[PDB]
Amino acid sequence: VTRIVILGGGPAGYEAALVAATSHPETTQVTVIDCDGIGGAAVLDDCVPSKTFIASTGLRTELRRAPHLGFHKISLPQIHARVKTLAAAQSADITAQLLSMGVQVIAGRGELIDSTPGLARHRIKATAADGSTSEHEADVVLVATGASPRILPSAQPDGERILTWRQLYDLDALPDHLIVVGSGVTGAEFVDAYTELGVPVTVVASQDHVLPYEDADAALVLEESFAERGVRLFKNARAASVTRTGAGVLVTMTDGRTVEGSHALMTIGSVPNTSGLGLERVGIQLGRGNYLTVDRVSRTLATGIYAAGDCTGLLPLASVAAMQGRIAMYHALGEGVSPIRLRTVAATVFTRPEIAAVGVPQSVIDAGSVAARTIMLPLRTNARAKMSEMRHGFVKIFCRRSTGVVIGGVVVAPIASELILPIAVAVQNRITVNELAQTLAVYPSLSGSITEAARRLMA
Amino acid sequence: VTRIVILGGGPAGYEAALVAATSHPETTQVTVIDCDGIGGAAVLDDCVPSKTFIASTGLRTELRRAPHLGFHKISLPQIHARVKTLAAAQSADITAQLLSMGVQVIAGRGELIDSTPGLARHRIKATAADGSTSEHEADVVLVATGASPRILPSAQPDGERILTWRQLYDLDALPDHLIVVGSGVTGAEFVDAYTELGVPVTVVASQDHVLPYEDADAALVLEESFAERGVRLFKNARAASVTRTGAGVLVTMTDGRTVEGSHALMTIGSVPNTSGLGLERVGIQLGRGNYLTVDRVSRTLATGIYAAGDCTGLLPLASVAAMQGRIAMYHALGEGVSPIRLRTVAATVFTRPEIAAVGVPQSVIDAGSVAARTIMLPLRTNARAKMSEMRHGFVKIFCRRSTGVVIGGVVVAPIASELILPIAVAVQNRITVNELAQTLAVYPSLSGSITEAARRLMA
Amino acid sequence: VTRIVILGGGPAGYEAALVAATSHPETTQVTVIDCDGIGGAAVLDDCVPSKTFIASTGLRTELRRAPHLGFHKISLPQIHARVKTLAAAQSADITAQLLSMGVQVIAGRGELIDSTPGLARHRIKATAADGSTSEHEADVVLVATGASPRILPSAQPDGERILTWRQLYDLDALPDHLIVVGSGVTGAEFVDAYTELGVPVTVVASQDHVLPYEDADAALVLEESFAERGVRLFKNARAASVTRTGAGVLVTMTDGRTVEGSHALMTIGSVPNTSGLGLERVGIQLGRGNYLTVDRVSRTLATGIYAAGDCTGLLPLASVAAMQGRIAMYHALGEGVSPIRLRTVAATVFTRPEIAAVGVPQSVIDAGSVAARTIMLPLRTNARAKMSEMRHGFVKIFCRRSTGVVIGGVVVAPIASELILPIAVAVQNRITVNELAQTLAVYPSLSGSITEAARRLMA
Amino acid sequence: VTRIVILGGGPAGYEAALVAATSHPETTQVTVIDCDGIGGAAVLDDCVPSKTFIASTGLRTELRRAPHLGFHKISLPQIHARVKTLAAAQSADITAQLLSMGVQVIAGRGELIDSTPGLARHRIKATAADGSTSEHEADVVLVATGASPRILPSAQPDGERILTWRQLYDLDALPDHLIVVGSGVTGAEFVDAYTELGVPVTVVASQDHVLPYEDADAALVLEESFAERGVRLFKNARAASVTRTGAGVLVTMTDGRTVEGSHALMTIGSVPNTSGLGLERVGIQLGRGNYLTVDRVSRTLATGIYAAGDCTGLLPLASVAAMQGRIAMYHALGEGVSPIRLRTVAATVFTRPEIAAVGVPQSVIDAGSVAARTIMLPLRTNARAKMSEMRHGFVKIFCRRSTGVVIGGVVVAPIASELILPIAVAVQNRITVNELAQTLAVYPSLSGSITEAARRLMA
Ligand SMILES: Cc1cc2nc3c(=O)[nH]c(=O)nc-3n(C[C@H](O)[C@H](O)[C@H](O)COP(=O)(O)OP(=O)(O)OC[C@H]3O[C@@H](n4cnc5c(N)ncnc54)[C@H](O)[C@@H]3O)c2cc1C
Ligand SMILES: Cc1cc2nc3c(=O)[nH]c(=O)nc-3n(C[C@H](O)[C@H](O)[C@H](O)COP(=O)(O)OP(=O)(O)OC[C@H]3O[C@@H](n4cnc5c(N)ncnc54)[C@H](O)[C@@H]3O)c2cc1C
Ligand SMILES: Cc1cc2nc3c(=O)[nH]c(=O)nc-3n(C[C@H](O)[C@H](O)[C@H](O)COP(=O)(O)OP(=O)(O)OC[C@H]3O[C@@H](n4cnc5c(N)ncnc54)[C@H](O)[C@@H]3O)c2cc1C
Ligand SMILES: Cc1cc2nc3c(=O)[nH]c(=O)nc-3n(C[C@H](O)[C@H](O)[C@H](O)COP(=O)(O)OP(=O)(O)OC[C@H]3O[C@@H](n4cnc5c(N)ncnc54)[C@H](O)[C@@H]3O)c2cc1C
Repeated sequence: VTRIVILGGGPAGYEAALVAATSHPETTQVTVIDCDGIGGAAVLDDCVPSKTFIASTGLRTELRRAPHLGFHKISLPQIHARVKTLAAAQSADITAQLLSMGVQVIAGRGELIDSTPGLARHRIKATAADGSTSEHEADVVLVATGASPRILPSAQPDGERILTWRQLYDLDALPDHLIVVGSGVTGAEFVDAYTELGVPVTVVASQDHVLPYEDADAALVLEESFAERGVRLFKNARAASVTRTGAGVLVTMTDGRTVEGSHALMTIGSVPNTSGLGLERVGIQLGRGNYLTVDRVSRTLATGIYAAGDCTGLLPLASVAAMQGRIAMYHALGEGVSPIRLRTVAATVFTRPEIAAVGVPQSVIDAGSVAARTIMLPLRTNARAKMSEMRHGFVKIFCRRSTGVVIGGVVVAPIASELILPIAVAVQNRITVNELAQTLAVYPSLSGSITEAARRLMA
Repeated sequence: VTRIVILGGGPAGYEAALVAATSHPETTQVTVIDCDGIGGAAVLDDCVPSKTFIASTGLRTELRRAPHLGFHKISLPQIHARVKTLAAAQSADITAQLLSMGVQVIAGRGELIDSTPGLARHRIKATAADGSTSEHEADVVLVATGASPRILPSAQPDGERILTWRQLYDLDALPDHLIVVGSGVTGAEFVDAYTELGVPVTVVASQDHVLPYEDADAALVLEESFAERGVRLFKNARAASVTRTGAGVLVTMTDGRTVEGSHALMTIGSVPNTSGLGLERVGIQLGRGNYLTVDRVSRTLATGIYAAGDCTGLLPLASVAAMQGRIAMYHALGEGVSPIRLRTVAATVFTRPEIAAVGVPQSVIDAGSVAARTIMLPLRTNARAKMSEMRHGFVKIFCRRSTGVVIGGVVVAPIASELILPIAVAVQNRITVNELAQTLAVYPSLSGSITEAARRLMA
Repeated sequence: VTRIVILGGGPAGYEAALVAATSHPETTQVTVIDCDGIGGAAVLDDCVPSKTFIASTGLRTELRRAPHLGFHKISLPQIHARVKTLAAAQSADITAQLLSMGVQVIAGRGELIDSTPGLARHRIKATAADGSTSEHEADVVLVATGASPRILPSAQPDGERILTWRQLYDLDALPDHLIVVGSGVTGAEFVDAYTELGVPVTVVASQDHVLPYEDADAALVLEESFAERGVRLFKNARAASVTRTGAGVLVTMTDGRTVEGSHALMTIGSVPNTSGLGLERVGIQLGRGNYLTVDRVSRTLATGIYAAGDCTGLLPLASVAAMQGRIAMYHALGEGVSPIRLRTVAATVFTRPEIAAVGVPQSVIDAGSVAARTIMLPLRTNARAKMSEMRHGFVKIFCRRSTGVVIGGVVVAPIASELILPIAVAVQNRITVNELAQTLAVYPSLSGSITEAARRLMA
Repeated sequence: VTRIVILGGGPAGYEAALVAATSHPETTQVTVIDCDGIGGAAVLDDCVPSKTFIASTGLRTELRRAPHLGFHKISLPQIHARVKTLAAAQSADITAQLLSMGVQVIAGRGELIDSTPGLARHRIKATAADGSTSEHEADVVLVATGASPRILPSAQPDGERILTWRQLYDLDALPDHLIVVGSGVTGAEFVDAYTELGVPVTVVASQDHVLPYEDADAALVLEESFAERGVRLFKNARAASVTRTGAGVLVTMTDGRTVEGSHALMTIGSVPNTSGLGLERVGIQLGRGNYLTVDRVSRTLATGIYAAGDCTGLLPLASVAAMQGRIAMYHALGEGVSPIRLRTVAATVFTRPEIAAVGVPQSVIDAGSVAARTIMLPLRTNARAKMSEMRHGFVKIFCRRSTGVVIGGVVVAPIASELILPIAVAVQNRITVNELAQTLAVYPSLSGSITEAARRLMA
C-alpha cells in the first residue's frame, strides 16, 4: 500500500488521483486534500466559468444573424446563474468520479509537516474549514495548488468597478464601457465576449496588438475582427494606476495617458500559490517567481515530492496541468514515463473565431531554425465552412522537409479547439502528411480541409 | 504524354483529376467530361444541399433555447434560395480550381466508342446538350458517373406532392403533414430536419427504426429523440403505392392500411448511372446491381479502365468516392498505392445530434470475432458538453486486446462529423490508446473526452 | 549534486554507471564499489570466458572439414591462457572507459550502514581487501551484486576433479572422461564445447534432454546433434553425491547406479549474492530465492534503493542485467522510462549450431493463448547456408493474426546470436511482417531468409 | 485468370513469380520462361559462384591462424567443384520452389510477338533449346533478362588467360600472378579472394584506390588491408589492351604503362541483355546504354509490360532485382505498392573484412546536404570482436538531428553482410535510435555494438 497524498484538487491534482486510483486499485491509497472545491479554480472560477460565459455570449451573435437565414432583453444575471451553476455542476461530476474510484476526498487546507528534512515517507496535516485537523502519511506527495490573480497595488480590485476575472459574474447589468487592462489571451477572450453582448470595450495593450499571436496570419484575423467590431485600443500602454472615479473607473498609463470607463477588468498575470506549504520543512526552495520548479517528470528537488500545474510555472493551461499530474504518478508508480514536450501542446484562444495551434511556430520555420514545408489552406473553399458562413478561417500545416512528418499546424475556425486534436496527435506521434492524407475524413466537414492540407504537402 | 479522360465530375472524378494534374503537370493531359456541372450530384443535388438545408434548420433548434441562456416567421423560400445559391458556389470554386490547374472541362455526356474490344488506348465521345460531339483518345479512363434516385413506378415523383429528395427545395411552403417513405440515413436526416422546422412527420419504415443504425447505443439516442419530438412511424411496412388525392397525398402500403399527408418524400435508394456508356465495346459486363464492379485499387476488368464513386457500389459516401478516384490516379501514374480498407471509412449521419463511427462495430467485438477492449464514455460529464447543453452524447473507443491499437470508435455529439477524424487517423494508422492518451488535447473541449476514452483503455 | 553509489561492477552496475555519467556529467557523482574487478563475473568468470573457450573449440570443428573444401596437437594450456588473457582485456577496456568518464571506481565490498531505516539519503561502507574502509553518502543506490555457483555439499568442488564451470580453465589437459552434472544451458554449452575438443561426455540430466529447450524444433536439432557426436546421457537423474576416486571421480545418483569419469563438472545453478549487504538496515527482506525482488523499473521496496542484474532474479542473462541498470539510472535521473518487458529479451544458447529466440514461444501460440500466424523456414535452401554447409538450420517468425505485427522469432544457425537482433527490433517495436518484408536485406546472406520469412507471413 | 509471363528466371524473374503465385493462387497463372537456368546468372554464374569461391578461400586464412589458437596442398579443382556444385544445387532448390507453387516453368528463349503495338493482352513465343516452339498469352509481362559481361575488343577473353569472372572456375592451377583490370566492388572481392589463396595480384585501378568506397573510413581499412597483404597497384590506369604473351598476358595502359602476368581477369562492367526481345513489336525504345528504363513501380513505357533487375539499369544487386520484380507484381495484382527508394538498399562488399552500408553516406552529411548526428564505434572494445580477433572493424550510425530517426550506417566486420539488416529496417521504417537502444540485444555479440552506437546518439 503506497500512500499518495495530493494537495489541491484542480486538474493537476484531480487527473493525477484518477490515474493513480485506476491503474493501481489495490496497491494504492489516494488522498486528495483541496480547500476550495474539486475541479479547482480551473472549474469553479477561471477557465470553465469564462468559456461558459463566452459560449453564452454567442447567442446574441446568431440572433442578429437569423433574418437572412430565413427566420424573422439580454438579462445579465441569468447568464451568470448559468455560469456559477455549470461550474458547480462540473465540480460535482468530478467529485463523484473521484469517490467512485476509492479516492479519499478531504475538504481543508494541506501542509507538509515533516519532523525532519531527509524523511523518505512524508507527513501532511490537513486543516478543515470545520477547524478540525487530520494528519496523513505519504510515500508520494504531489503539490498541485494552482495560482491566484496577480494584483497591482495601484489597481486593487473591488468586485464593483475594478474587477479581476473572477468577479465579473457578480455584476448586475452589463457595463457601459469596459476597460480591459492587459492584452494577452485571456484579456482577449473577454474583449471578444463583452463585445458580442454589445458592451463598449477599450483594451490597454503592451505591444501593438490587442493580442499578439505567434502566428501572424491568425493574429491579423483577430485584429481586423476587433477593429470591425468597435474594440478601441491603446497600443504600448502599461496601466500606471486604476482609480475609482465619480461614476466609474479612471485608468491612467505610465505615459501620462488616460481613459475612463464604467469598469476596469484586470487581465494581468497570476501568481503561484506556494506559500505556507511547509516546503521549508522538506528542504525545498521555491525557484524564481516563487514557482515550485519541477523537472520533466514532475518532480521537485525533495524526494518523493512531486509538483504539477500552475504552481510549477511550466504553462498556464489546464491541459498541461493535467498531464504533469498524470506524469508525476506514472513515474512514481513505476509505469512508462514520457516527459512532456512543450512543442506538443495544443493551445487555443477562445475568441470568435477560435485560434488553435500545436507544434513549431511559423516564425521559427521562416528563420531557418527548423526546415519544414508549409501550407495555408483557406477554409472558404470548403463547403462546411460555407454552411457555417466562415469567411477568414484557414488551416495551416507544417511538415519536416525530408520525411513529411507533421510538426505543427494552426487552425482558425469556429471550433478550432476541436479541429486541432488531429494535428496534435500527428505532431505527438510523428505521423506523416502521407498517412494523414490517407485518412478518409467525413465529407462535408471542416476536417476534410485538414486532410487536403496534408495531401498537398506530400512529396 | 499520358491522356486521362474522366467521365463524370463529382468527388470521384474531380478529385481524381485534381490529384492527376497537381502531381503530374507536365506528363499528363486531364480531360473531365461531366454533364451536370463540376461537383456532381454530391455538391449540386444530394449531399451539399441536404447539409445546407439541415444547417439552416439548426438555427431554429437553438433560437428558442434562448431563455435557458438568458435571452427571451420561418421563410422557407429564402432557406431554399440559400440552398441553391451555396450549392452553386461550391460548384464554382471547384470548377475554377480544375480550370486554373489546367484541367480541360467539357460539359457533356461521355461514352466509350472503341473500335474492337481489346485495346490499350481507348476512345471516348462527348455529346453536348447542343447535340454537338467531340471524340477523345484515352490512355487511362476513369468511370465516375455516380448514381440516381430509385423510382417506384407506383409512386412516380411529380415535383409537387410526390417528391424525391432532389425536389424538396422547390416547395414554397412547409408541408402540413410530411409522409416520408423508406427508413435509411437519408430519410432519417430529413425527418429530423423537417421535425425541427416544426413539421409533422409520418414515417413508413421498412425496418424497426426510422434510422436503423449499426451501433445500438447511438440508435437509441436517436429513437428516443424522434419519439419525444413526436415523429410518427409505421414499423416494417413498405409503400404499395403513392397516389395523389385532393389536396394531399394517399400513401398505401402492402398491408392495406393507408396514411394521408400533404406531401410524400420518397426516400428509397438510388441506382448506378452505368448505362449507355459503351462498356460493351470494351468487354465489361455490369456486375450485381448494375454496378461497375471495381478493384480495391479502383480498376475495372478492362485494362486502362478505372471507376470510382457511387457507380461502383463500394460505399455511397462522397468521401469514399473521392479516395477511389484519388487511388485510381495513384495506381495509373506509378505512385505509391494503398488499397482502400472499408473499416477505415469514417461515416456520419447528419441528425441532431450527429452520429459518426469508424472501424469494427461493437456488434462484432461482442460476437467474439474481434478480440477487443471497449469503453463508452458519456459526454455529459465533459464541461464543454455542459456548455452546449448536451445530455445524451458520448464517445466509444475500441481497441486491440494486447497491443492497445485503436480499431474503431463511435461518436454521438453535435459535431461528431469533425471529432471522428482523430479516431479514423488512429484506426487507419494503428495508433495506440497509449499513443493517443499522451496527446495534449485542448481543455475544455469534447475532444478531450476522446483522449480520456483511450486513456482508460490503457492496459 | 546527486550522489550515485553502485554496489557491484558487472553489466548491471558498470553499465548503469556508464549511462549515469555519460548523460549527466555535471549533475552527478558516480561511485562504483566492486570487489572483483569491472566487468564482474559475466566478463571475468562466466560469460565472456565460456564463449571464448567455445570460440577456440570452434576452430577444430572447422579445420578437419578442410577436405570438403579442397584443403587436406591440441594445446589446452594455450587455449586457457587465451581465456584468461582475453577476459583481462575486456575488463581493462571497461575500467578505462568508466575511469575516463570520471566514474570513481573503488575496489572493495560495499554494504549499507544507515543509522535508522527510513531515510531518503543512504550511507554505504566499502571494505577493501586491505581491511581498510571508507564511508559514502548515497542519494541513489544500485544493488548489482550478481550471483555465485550453487554448491551441493555432497559434491564440493575441489579445483582438480570436482569442478564448477569457473574452474575448468585451470586444467592442463583434456579430461579422459568428462561427467557433467545438471541439464541446462550452461551444461549444454560445455558438453558441446568439450565434445568438439574430442572429449567423451556423460551427462546426468534432471530433465529429458541435455539441453531442455522451449522451442521443440530447436531442441531436436541439438538432441540429434549430441547423439550423433556420441554424447552419453542418463535422463531424469540427479547426482546424490560426487566422490573422488583413485585417479578419477565417482558420480552416484539418487537411484543408486554410478558412472565414473576423470572429472565432474558441476552444472547446477547459482545463488544471488545478496547476503551481508545490510539490506536490514533499510527495511528490505530478501524475497523468494534470497533475491532482492525488484521492479519493472528496477527499484527495491526501499526508496532511493535500486537493484539490477542476477541478484534480482528477473533473468540471468547479462543483456537483461545491463538494461536493468540502464533503466534504474533512467528512472532515478528523471529521464524517459520504459519498463523491461520479458518477452522482448532475445536469448541464445551458445552450442554448435547456435539457438536464439525472442517473444511468444511457439508453445503458447499453439495452445491458443496468443492469436498468431507462424512459419518455419529451413535455412538449407538459402545459398549462404549452402556455403557455410548448414543442413539443419532454420528461421521461425511469429506474428499477430490481424495486424501482422512481429511477436516472436526463433533462429537456429551458426550466428543466431547476431541474426536474432532484427527480430527483437521488430518485436520490441511492433514492426510488421509487411514492414519487415520491404527491407532490402543483402544477398546472399542468412538474414535474407528472415525477410522472406516475414514476406510469407504477409496477409 | 490473369496471365503473367516472365522472361528470365534469375532473382528479378523468380522472386516475382513467387510473389504472384503465393498471393494469388487461384486467380493467377504464372509462367517463367528462362533460357540458361533458374536462379539465373545470379545463381549459376556470378554472385553465388563468387561468394562460394570467396568463402572457400577463407579456410587458408584460419589455417595459418590455428597454431596460436592452440592447435598445432590447396587443390584448386575441388574448390571449383564445390562452386559449380553449390551453384547447381541453389538452382535446383529454386526450381523446386517454383514448381510447388503452381508456377509453370519452361526452358527456352522468350520473345514478344505482339501482332500490333496497342494490344492490351500480349503474346510471347518461347523457343526451346529442343528447337520446339510455344506461344503464350499474357496480361502481364515482366522482362527480367539480366546482363552479360561487357567485353573490350582490345581485351577479348579466352577462358585460358584473358578471363571474365565466369571463366575463373575453369582453371586448373592457381595463377602465378593475377592481373585484375577494373577496380570497383567485384574486382576488389576477387583481389581479396585470390590474395587469400597465396596468389600474387596486381590491380589496375581508374582512381587511387583498389576500391573507392563512398565511406572513407572503411575504404582506408581495405586499402591498408591490401597493401599489408601484397596487393600491388596501378593508380589511374585504364587498360588500353590485354594481349596474350609468351607464357601469360601483357596488360598495357593508355599511358604507355605496362604489367605482365600469368592471367588477366576483366572486371569491367556488364551490359543489359535487351536485344532480340521484340520490344519493338510493342513500341518500346530502350533508353540510354540499352537499358529497359522502368519507373518506381517497375513499369516500362508499354502497357502491361514490366521490367526488373539488371536489364533495367537501376542497381546491379540481386536484392534490388528481387524487389523490382516483387514490386512489379504487387502493382499489377492490385496490392499495396511502395516504390523502391535507393537510399534503403543494404549493399555489401565481400572482402575481408566485409563492408556493408545502408542509408545516407557520410560524405553527404559532411556537406550539410543532410543534417544528422553521427557516431563511429570501434568494434575492438567489443568482447565478441575480441573472440573473433577483429582489429579494425567499427559500426557507424547516422540519425536525423531532431528526431533520432536512423538514416544510415556502415559496418566493417567479418559478417557485416548480416549485421547490416537491423540498421536497414531502421532506415526503411523510420525507427529511432531511442527505439533501437531499447532492443535487448544478445551479449556477447557484435550486434550489441549496434545497440550502443544508437544508445549514444540519444538526445
Ligand atoms: C480567465 C482564465 C481562463 C482560462 N482558460 C483556459 C482554457 O481555456 N484552457 C486551459 O487549458 N487553461 C485555461 N486557463 C488556465 C488554467 O485555468 C490553469 O492552467 C489550471 O487551472 C491550473 O490548474 P491546477 O490544477 O494546477 O490549479 P488550480 O485549478 O488553479 O487549483 C488548485 C486548487 O488547489 C486548492 N489549493 C490551493 N492551496 C491549497 C492547499 N494548501 N491545500 C489544499 N488545496 C489548496 C484550491 O482549492 C485550488 O482551486 C485559464 C485561466 C484563467 C485565469
Ligand atoms: C440525400 C443524400 C445525402 C448525402 N449525404 C452525404 C454526406 O453527408 N456525406 C457523404 O460523404 N456522402 C453523402 N451522400 C452520398 C454522396 O453524395 C455520394 O457518395 C457521391 O455524390 C458520389 O459521388 P460521385 O462523384 O461518384 O458521383 P456524383 O457526385 O453522383 O456525380 C457523378 C456526376 O457525373 C455526371 N455524369 C453521369 N453520367 C455521366 C456521363 N455519361 N458523362 C459525363 N458525366 C456523367 C453527372 O453530372 C453527375 O453529377 C449523400 C447522398 C444523398 C442522395
Ligand atoms: C557459465 C555461464 C555462461 C553465461 N553465458 C551468458 C551469455 O552467453 N549471455 C548472457 O547474456 N549471459 C550469460 N550468462 C549470465 C550472465 O553472466 C549474468 O547474467 C550476468 O553476469 C550478471 O551480471 P551482474 O552485473 O548482475 O552480476 P555479475 O556480472 O555477476 O557481477 C556482480 C559483481 O559485483 C561484485 N560484487 C558482489 N558482491 C559485492 C559487494 N558486496 N560489493 C561490491 N561488489 C560486489 C562481484 O565482484 C561481481 O563480479 C552466463 C552465466 C554463466 C554462469
Ligand atoms: C561477379 C559478380 C558478383 C556479384 N555479387 C553480388 C552480390 O554479392 N550481391 C548482390 O546483390 N548482387 C551481386 N551481383 C549482381 C547480381 O548478380 C545481379 O544484380 C543480379 O544477377 C541480376 O539479376 P536478374 O534477375 O535481373 O538477372 P540475371 O540473374 O542476370 O538473369 C537473367 C536470366 O534470364 C535469362 N535470359 C536472358 N535473356 C532471356 C530470354 N530472352 N528468354 C529467357 N531467359 C533469358 C538467363 O537465363 C539469365 O540467367 C554480382 C554480379 C557479379 C557479376
